[PDB]
Parts: sequence; structure tokens; C-alpha cells
Amino acid sequence: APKAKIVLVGSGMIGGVMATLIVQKNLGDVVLFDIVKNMPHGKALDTSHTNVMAYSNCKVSGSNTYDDLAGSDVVIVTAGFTNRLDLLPLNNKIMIEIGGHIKKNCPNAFIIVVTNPVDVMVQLLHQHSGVPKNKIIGLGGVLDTSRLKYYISQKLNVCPRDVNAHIVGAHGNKMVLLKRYITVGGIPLQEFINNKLISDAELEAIFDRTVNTALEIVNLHASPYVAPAAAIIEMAESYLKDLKKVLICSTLLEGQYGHSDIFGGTPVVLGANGVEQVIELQLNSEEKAKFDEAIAETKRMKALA
Amino acid sequence: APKAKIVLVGSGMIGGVMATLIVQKNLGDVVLFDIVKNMPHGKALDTSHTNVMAYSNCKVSGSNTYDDLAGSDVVIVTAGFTNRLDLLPLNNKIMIEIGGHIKKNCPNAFIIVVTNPVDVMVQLLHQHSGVPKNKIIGLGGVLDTSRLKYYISQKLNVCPRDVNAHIVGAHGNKMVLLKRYITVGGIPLQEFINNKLISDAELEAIFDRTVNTALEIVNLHASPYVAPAAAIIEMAESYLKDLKKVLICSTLLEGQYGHSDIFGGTPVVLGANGVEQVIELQLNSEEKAKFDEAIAETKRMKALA
Amino acid sequence: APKAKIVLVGSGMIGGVMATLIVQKNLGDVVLFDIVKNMPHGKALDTSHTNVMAYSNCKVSGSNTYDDLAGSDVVIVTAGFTNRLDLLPLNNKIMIEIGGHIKKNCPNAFIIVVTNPVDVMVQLLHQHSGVPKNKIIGLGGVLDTSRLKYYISQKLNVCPRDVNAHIVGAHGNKMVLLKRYITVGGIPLQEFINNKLISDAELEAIFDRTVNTALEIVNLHASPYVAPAAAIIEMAESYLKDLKKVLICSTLLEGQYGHSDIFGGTPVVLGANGVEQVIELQLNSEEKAKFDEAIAETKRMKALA
Amino acid sequence: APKAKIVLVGSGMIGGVMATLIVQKNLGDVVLFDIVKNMPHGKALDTSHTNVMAYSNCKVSGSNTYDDLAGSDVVIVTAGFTNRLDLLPLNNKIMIEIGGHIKKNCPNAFIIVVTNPVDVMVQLLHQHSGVPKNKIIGLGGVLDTSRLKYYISQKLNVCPRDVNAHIVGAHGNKMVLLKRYITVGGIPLQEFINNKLISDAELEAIFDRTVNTALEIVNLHASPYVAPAAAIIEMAESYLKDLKKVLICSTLLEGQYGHSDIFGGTPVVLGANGVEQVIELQLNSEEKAKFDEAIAETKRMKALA
Ligand SMILES: CCN(CC)CCC[C@@H](C)Nc1ccnc2cc(Cl)ccc12
Ligand SMILES: CCN(CC)CCC[C@@H](C)Nc1ccnc2cc(Cl)ccc12
Ligand SMILES: CCN(CC)CCC[C@@H](C)Nc1ccnc2cc(Cl)ccc12
Ligand SMILES: CCN(CC)CCC[C@@H](C)Nc1ccnc2cc(Cl)ccc12
Repeated sequence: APKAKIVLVGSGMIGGVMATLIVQKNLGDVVLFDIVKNMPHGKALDTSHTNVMAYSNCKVSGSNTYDDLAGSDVVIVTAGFTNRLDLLPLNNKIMIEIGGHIKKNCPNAFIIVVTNPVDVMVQLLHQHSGVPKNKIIGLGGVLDTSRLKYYISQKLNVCPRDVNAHIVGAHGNKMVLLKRYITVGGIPLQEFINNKLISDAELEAIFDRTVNTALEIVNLHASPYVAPAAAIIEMAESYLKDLKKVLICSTLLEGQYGHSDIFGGTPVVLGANGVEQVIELQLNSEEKAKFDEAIAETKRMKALA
Repeated sequence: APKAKIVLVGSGMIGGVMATLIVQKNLGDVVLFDIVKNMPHGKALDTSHTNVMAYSNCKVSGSNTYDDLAGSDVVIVTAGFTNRLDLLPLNNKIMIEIGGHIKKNCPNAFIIVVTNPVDVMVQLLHQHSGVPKNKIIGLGGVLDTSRLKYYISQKLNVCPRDVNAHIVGAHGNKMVLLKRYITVGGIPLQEFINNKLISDAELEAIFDRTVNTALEIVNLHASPYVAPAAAIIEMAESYLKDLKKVLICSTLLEGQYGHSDIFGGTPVVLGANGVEQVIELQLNSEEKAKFDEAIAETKRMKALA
Repeated sequence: APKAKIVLVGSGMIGGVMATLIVQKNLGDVVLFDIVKNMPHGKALDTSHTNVMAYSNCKVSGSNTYDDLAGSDVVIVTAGFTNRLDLLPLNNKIMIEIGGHIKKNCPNAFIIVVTNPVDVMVQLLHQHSGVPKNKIIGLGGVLDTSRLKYYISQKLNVCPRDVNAHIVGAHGNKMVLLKRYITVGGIPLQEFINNKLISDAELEAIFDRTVNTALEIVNLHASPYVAPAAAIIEMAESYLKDLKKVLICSTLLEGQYGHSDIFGGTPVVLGANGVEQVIELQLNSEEKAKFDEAIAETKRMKALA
Repeated sequence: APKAKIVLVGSGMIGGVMATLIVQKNLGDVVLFDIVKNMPHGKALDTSHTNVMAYSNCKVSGSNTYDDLAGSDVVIVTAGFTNRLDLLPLNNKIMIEIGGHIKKNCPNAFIIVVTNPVDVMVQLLHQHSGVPKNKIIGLGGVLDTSRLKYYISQKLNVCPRDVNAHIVGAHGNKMVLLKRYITVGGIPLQEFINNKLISDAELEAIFDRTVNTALEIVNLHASPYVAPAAAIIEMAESYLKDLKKVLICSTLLEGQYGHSDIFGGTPVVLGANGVEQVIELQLNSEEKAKFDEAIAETKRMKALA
């Protein structure tokens, strides 16, 4: 069947929601892969029954063998151990193992990396898998901006999706939030600030909140996995359905912002041909300085893998 | 049942698509009303069967009696005769007749006016129906900008919805297209122009195309009714589901842009409380001059009704 | 792009709704083809703008040249002149012309025939196009049963889709309604009759209503095209998304019900491989007698083409 | 806002998926309530961001105070300790506490009970909350039959939703699977058995699999919560949107099947008025004997609470 085959390399919390959302949207057949014995089979069985409730027809199966990567159209990697820097070499080993199988079983698959630090892990897998630069991206901006877009929408009382924002450079503490590129209903946010509808102080607090959301969720005795999963599926769906959505993801930089041979967060266009366009925001020197900071941290960690 | 009741006052071409789209989205019960005998019943019967194909449960009935306006949550007016100025007094008579029944049968319904010239006809109905200012709007910007957003998206090869634009003042020849407020993926269009991805000349042609689309469709031996219907439903749905989307519609101006006691196109926020916010774009003197032109034409025609 | 290409051979009323529904569901690129100059271009332009309102990315274009059949994944034929028997030879000529181009431009496309009498016209196109038997079907049962399912659901006050029914043999006056195969929520209808929830007399009236619905809609000064379009799209979507839905359509009979070398309405399974299964209902002699009647009328008209 | 308010009393695994699915479907505002400090707030924050990805506008908040039950339109109870019979009195205490607050804060809310044993726990809450019989149901048949419908659909290679089946009496080991009431595309399953498309032996194995699915998932080192959540949402959605779907749920029996003053699984119709119809299947003596067995076990456990 010409039905897309989506292999989720890692059957943890994010993997579970991704599987659920795929069936809900009837995106394609799903394989929940992991090295943990049977668990992926158990989650796959549970999820497979939702086909009835959702009027879908997507096979959902578990797997403990890399062989099931064969025929994969899309591969989503969430696998990985969770100082923080001590995991770098370890997770690189996981990227190496996965990359070798991708190269052997599905060299033409579209890859989405989630493993943290994503900006580092994505380039590592790109290198070990050998896939073209336009066929591999990392999760970052879609998730990070969903927080900023959401918090602003609540203050302004408008549909969350009506707020657009851009966070670039890298996923994580060094993420670059661009106040200048925020709009509401397509209108520059500054107009709403001029109107006293939202203050600069309110925005600064929202910015800090955005950068520290994962930490905030963790401190509330939970962990972020639902939004990450939803952000990942928006990306995968844009590719599978050739939507050509403009989404901020970690992609290989070839001179943009003055950086090369490194992956960084920036808006790109995802369609049937993968990363069809890499958009370079015309940042000013101040924003560029922050982007530089993001890249520096990515390079720092890359060197330790 | 707490199911919304949507009464379509006018069962023509736009009315038919609206009915179809309502069932597709299971938005609520539909009444296709018109003075033409039986036709609304015939279209209603045809459309009612689609409930099976769409897994919906919306009653779709025809009507030839104004009494069916009772219990209406949303009323959509497309009725109206189609120089052009000679129809003004005639269509005003239709607005008067409809307004009297709305006032009597559903004073708390949310009204959307389509009848042209919409900016004139909407204020007339507002006056004859007596509903609050936040409960009546006219179709305009959503439809007009859908053209501009779509044409630009094709030139740039991105998802149509990713292009945001603003057309204000009035629906029609005097519509004000604001080049300065166009974005792609939330990014100012000017950046794409600086990049040679789209030229100023290309945009000028797209602008003219946008203003003359209805005429273009008519010259191709067709008439626009599908997009208008879809634009209307996006508006009605934002209200019914309390989405709080920022949509450009004709609303009563109370000083915005320097105009009062007149309806004009401008972004507003539609939610459970109707027009929850009227957004005033901070236009420069040049854009304001064009808006003035739009209002002037509306006043001109209003005076002839 | 791996986006499906759907060519609508005939840009009339049914064609328009199909185009609209395809964009709503983001099913694939659409081509509105017809011999009428420009009209398809005009309808295509109007419909194309709805991509913004629906968050879709489907190209919608018009066409006046058969060449655009190239690359077609799905072809839907509604073209055709509308005694009634005098049109048979004329419409056969249309089927011949279309069939020659399908054979030349898209021999592997999946074909859905709507032209009436569908059961006759579908076999004619099958013959002239040369496509495999599993790649061509005619619209019939999905539309006819949607009426029966809907009317029964209203009497019983249950979701329309919860009522399942089977109408076979042929589309049209000789359609075979099988009372014995009607269920509500999967429960045999007879149980509801035993319960006095619906009477046999009520059902008989609903049956007559079902058979005469087109005529009823026509007498109300309208024409059925919305449900037909929706029924057609349910079929096309099952194929495109490999849903494997059980849908009653006109398919080539190879001995089922005692008939061969003729097309007739019967439940089939539509998936990525087209007609993946032809299901033969185990009818009793009485039901079989009626089916025979349906086939006889189809053969009668086939002989006059 | 006239937006429905859904309070999830219990913020565990099933609660999380329910919250996620509600936003995906934009069903209404969600409150994740639990006695565990902050966790519901953490899950609520994570889930709230998905509003952007799903184009929804549903508030998702956590809560540690029963007061938030005020204004609730729908209340879903999953809270509860997890011999097995020793938990009965304990879980009854939870039902009592919740029931008192429902009675005080939202007496007109529609209640769905999940806590096991559901058939027992649902009647207990019905008693402690005092809500009308038509406003409270327990999860059972929708989940159980989704397994049976799914397994059969895979053997027959048809859309999962096209297989309809009925499991009644009680949720759990004593569930009554009715082979006689299974259909495929509305066609009696027996016809497919006569055709050798599926054997009686295959079905017997599927039956055992259906009854032991939770156990099977648990043995694979997982736990069922995704399907349960999806089944619950289908029920809640039928009520909220007045779909009037026929769904098998635990409801108060008033003489049906010969049982009274007890809750049992049976098809019902859920609409704006809650349980609008309780459907009694015309079971034979053999099926009735099994149903009796189910009720007996429910009564046994009820007596120990
Ligand atoms: C002792 C166990 N070892 C080595 C035999 C297993 C392999 C270890 C490294 C390479 N890979 C992994 C380690 C841990 N988890 C993983 C999850 C997925 Cl999905 C894929 C690979 C993983
Ligand atoms: C001769 C016929 N006349 C007067 C009796 C009918 C009423 C005329 C004016 C007021 N109204 C109308 C005229 C024409 N079309 C309409 C469509 C709708 Cl939906 C509602 C009112 C309409
Ligand atoms: C005089 C005009 N003639 C002959 C040149 C045109 C061709 C006539 C027959 C074969 N075909 C047709 C006749 C009428 N309508 C049609 C609509 C479609 Cl979409 C496709 C073919 C059509
Ligand atoms: C020692 C802690 N006790 C008593 C103070 C808390 C209350 C205990 C019983 C009645 N209720 C409960 C016990 C355990 N979990 C629950 C989860 C939810 Cl959502 C609601 C009520 C719960």
C-alpha cells in the first residue's frame, strides 16, 4: 500500500503521543521501535484500537529489531539517555547505531531528530546516516514558539494560532527569541504595545517563561512530551502532505547568519521534497550576536560527543 | 437541543455552499430560507443526505416563512437583487423587511451580511434590526485577503495560510490593500522582496489581480460563490466555537481611522460575544488617505438607499 | 510532488462540489476539465482561494484540453448529455472519447463514473479505456443508501451514520432496497420494528421516498448534486487513503448473483489497489429476482448505446 | 463563554490523553483535577501549548480544589486506587467524596465513570451524586468492542470502523460478546464465515483475545490508557455535539434483560439530553444467561463496597 510508513525510533512518552496523533490524523502506518522488550508491542496494541474511534486505517505495530526501518518514509528519533554533558558521547553512540541502520534500510526516508541536545544530535545523525541535507531536521522552533505564541494569545485574548513568533539559533537555554518578529493576526506586536493592550514588562516575563517552560513543567512534577509530540507531527505532516508550511526547525546552515557546517534553528519550508527552502531572517547585529551565542554552545557540545 | 441554529436568509449559490460546509463541519442545524417557493426545500433535502458521508448530525431544512428565524443563533444574509446604484434603494427594502423580522424573532442572533454593497447593506440592516453593534458584521476582508494570500503563496511556494495580509476600508473596488502589513510565515514580505524571491512588479500585478478577481472570474464565465461561502463560514465558526480569530470584517467604526457612524473593513476578533475587539491598524497618512476614499464611496452609496 | 492528481472530467454542478470538498479535505491537486471554454478556469479560480480558509495546499486549475489527463491518479467522469434512451448513443460517444484519452494519458488511473445511466456508462468506459476491472467503478449505492440511512435515522433519532443499509443491482428506478440488511447501531432493524419504534408502513414510505428522491428534489425546483458529489468523494478518498471502506458501487460482475460481463451495484472494498474485494450478499430468491430485474434494464439500455 | 467545561477528575494516564484529544478536537475548556499537588498543573501547561499546533482555543488548566467542579458541563472520573476486591470499599470512598461535590457544584453536569469496576463504581457515584439516571454512564462497551471490531477488520482487510459488534452486560471478565450481532459493512458476519473469509475458530480466538486484551497489554509491559481515553472522548463528544450516536455504555437498567436497580452495559443513544434512549437487544435465552452472569458479578462486588 502507498500508505506512508512512519517509524518512531524510541517508544517513550513522546513516542506514544506521536503514535496516537498519527492514527487520529490517519497519517500513515506506525512502527513503535525500541530496544526495550515488548513494551512497544504493548503500546502499539493499545493505540491500534483507536482506529475504530477515529475512523482511521493505520497499522500500529511494535518492534525490537532495526530491520523494521526498511520501507520507512519518515523516521522520528526520540531515543536517548536523559553533568548533562556526560550523556553527549553516550547519545552520540545511539545516533551512530541508528544512523548505520537508516543508511542501510531507508536511505531515502525523511528524518526528524528530537534527542537532546537536538541541534548537536541532528548533525551527528546526519553524518552517520549519510542522508541528503534536505532530508533531515531537528525539533526546535515549532515547540519553543508554540509556548510564546500561546502565552501572548492568552494575554491578548485571541486564537493561539493567530499569534506568530520566531525563536531561532538553537533549541534550549540559548534559544533566540525575536521580539521584532512577533505578530498578532498578522499585525506587528508593537502596535498592540503602543495601544497598552500588552506591556513590554509583560512580554519580558513571557519571554523568560518561554525559555524556562520545560523547567517550569518539570518543577510542577510533570515533564513536557505532549506539545513536543504535537510539534513533531505538525512537521512530519507538512512533509507527508506537501503542505509547504513555514516551520522553524534545526537545519544545516551553509552560510546563513554567517555560520556553516553546523545545524541551527531557522524557518524552513517543509514539503514533499523535505526542506524545500531554508529561510534566513534579516537579523540586525544585536539579534545576530545572540544567534552566534546559540551556535557557540552547539559547537561546544558537539566537540564533546 | 443546544445545537446552534443557523438561518441562511437567501438560498442562492453562496447559500448552498454554506449549507454544505456547515454539515461538513457539523456546525449546527441549518435553515435555507428564501421567498422562492420550494427551491430551498429541494436544496435542503439534497444537502441533508451528506450527513451520512460526513458523520454529522445537522438538520437541514428549507423555509419560505420568516417565522423560522425564531431561535436563530446566527443569521447569514445573502439575499438581494444583483446602474448598480439603482439596486441600492431596492436592496435596502430587503434589508428593512429582514431587519424587522430579526428584531421580532431573533434579536440576540449574530448577524453576518453579504448583500452588496456589503459595507452599506450591513449598516442598513444594523439600523433596521436594532441588534447591538457587536452582533453584526459584513463579509469583506476575509474573502478579499484570501485572494491576495493565495496568489502570494503560489509565487513563494509556501502553504497558502502561511501568508497573512490585510485589506481594509471597504469590500469592493475601493478596498485598501496594505503592502506594509503582508507577512510570510510571520516574516515581513519585504525580506522576501530584498531576497529577490518575489519582485515589487510581481506584487503590483497580484494587487490588481486581487482587486479585480470577481471581475476576472465573471469574465471566465463563472461567478464567485465558493470562496465567499468559505470565508463566511470561517467567520461564523469563529463566533460559534469562540475561537477568537482575528478576521477582517465590516464593522461599525466609532472613531477608528477618524471615521464614525459608518461601517468599514478592519480586523476584529470574533468570539462567543460577537465582535469582542475592533482592532485599529496604525496606518500612515498615505494608507489613511486610501481608507478615507473607501469610506467616501460607502457614504455615497448609503445616501442613495 | 507525490500529491495525488484528481481530474474531474466534467465541470458542472457535481464537479464544483467535488472540487470544493477535495480542497476542504486536502485530498490532492484538482483539475476541472470540460469542453466549455474558460468556465472551468473560472470555477477553479474561485475554489482555489478556499485553500486559505481550509489550511490546505491543493492546486485547483481549469482545463479545456484532454492532455491534462496525464499523471492522473483518479479520474471522475460526470460529463454527459442530460426519450431518455435517445441520449444513450450520444453519451456513449462521450465515453468513447474520454476512454481513448484515459488509455493514452493515464492508463493506471482509478476511474469513477457518474454519467447516467451509470451502470451502463461505466462498463462502456471500462471497455473504451481498457483499464483493469479493479480500477473502475460507478457511483450508485453510496448515494442511494445515504437517503435511506438518513430518513431512517431521523425517524429513530440516532446519528445518520449509525444506520447502515444496502441498495444493490443498479442505480436508478430498478435499484434493489434490501430491508433485511438494514441495521441501526449494528442492530437489526427488525428489532426496532418489533419494538414499535418504527413501523413497517413507515419503512415502506421511506423506501418509496428513497427510490424517488432525485425526482422529489427536481419537483421542488432543485436538482441533486451535493450528496452525489459527497458520495463520490467518500469513494475517491477511500481509494486515495487506502481506507478499505465497504462501499456499494457499480462494479464488473463475474458470476456474482448469477450475472457476468455486466456492471451492477454491490458492496465492494476500496483501497490502494482499487476494488480490492467484491462482496456478494447472500440474497434469497425474492431479492435475487429483483436484482435480475435491475440487470435486465441495464442490459436493455446497454444494447441501445 | 458558552464553551463547554470538561472537568477530568483524575489526572493520570487516561486523563492526559483525554485532555490532549479534547484540544485536538477543540471540544471545550479542560480542567485536569487531582489531589496530587501541582502535577495536574504541569500536565495542563504542557497540553495547553498544543492549541497552536491544532488551531484550537481550549483552556487547559490544572486544579487541586474540588471547587473547580463549578460550571462543569461534563465530568469524567478516572480517579481510584488500582485482592482486587479489597479496593472496592476504598474506591467507594472516592466515589462518595466526588459525588458530594458534584451534587454541590455541578448537579446538571453529564457524568462518565471509568473507575473500576466501572459497572459498580458508576451506580455508587450515581447514588452519591444524586444526578438523574440519564446524566451518568460508565465506560465499557465502546472500549471493549473497539478491540473486537479492530481484530476482525484486520482479518477481513476492511476499514476498522466498518465492523460493528456488541459486547454487553458488564465491562470486564464477564463481558458478554454477542457473535450474532457482528456485522461487516452492515453485512451479517455469518455471511463472511459461510464464504470461508474468516473461520469460526479464528473468531473464537479473537473473542478470547478481546476479553483478555488489558491483560495482554499488561503482560507486554504496558497498560491500556490510549484506547480507553479515545473511547471516553467519543462518548463525551456525542453528548456535547448532540450526535445521537449509538454507543454501548454502562447505564441504569430498569427491567431490561430482566434486571433492575443495577447498571449494566447496553447500547444507548447519547445526545444533548444525555442518555436519550436505552436500547434493549432482543437476546435469546443463551445470551441472556451470560448477561445474568455479568450482572451477578456486579452485584457481588457492589455488596462489598
Ligand atoms: C547493553 C545494551 N546495548 C548494547 C548491546 C544496547 C545498544 C545500546 C546503544 C547503542 N543504543 C541504545 C541505548 C539505549 N536506548 C536505545 C533506544 C533506541 Cl530506540 C535505540 C537504541 C538505543
Ligand atoms: C412581489 C414580491 N414581494 C412583495 C410581496 C416579495 C418581497 C420583496 C422584498 C421586500 N424582499 C425580497 C425580494 C427578493 N428576494 C428576497 C429574498 C429573501 Cl431571502 C428575502 C426577501 C426578498
Ligand atoms: C461540436 C462539438 N463536439 C465535436 C467537435 C465536441 C465533442 C463532443 C463529444 C465527443 N464530447 C462531449 C460532448 C459534450 N460535453 C462534453 C463534456 C466533457 Cl467534460 C467531455 C466531452 C464532451
Ligand atoms: C490522606 C489523604 N486523603 C484524606 C485527607 C485524601 C482524600 C482521599 C479519598 C477520599 N480520595 C482520593 C484518594 C486518592 N486519589 C484521589 C484522586 C482524585 Cl482525582 C479525587 C479523590 C481521591
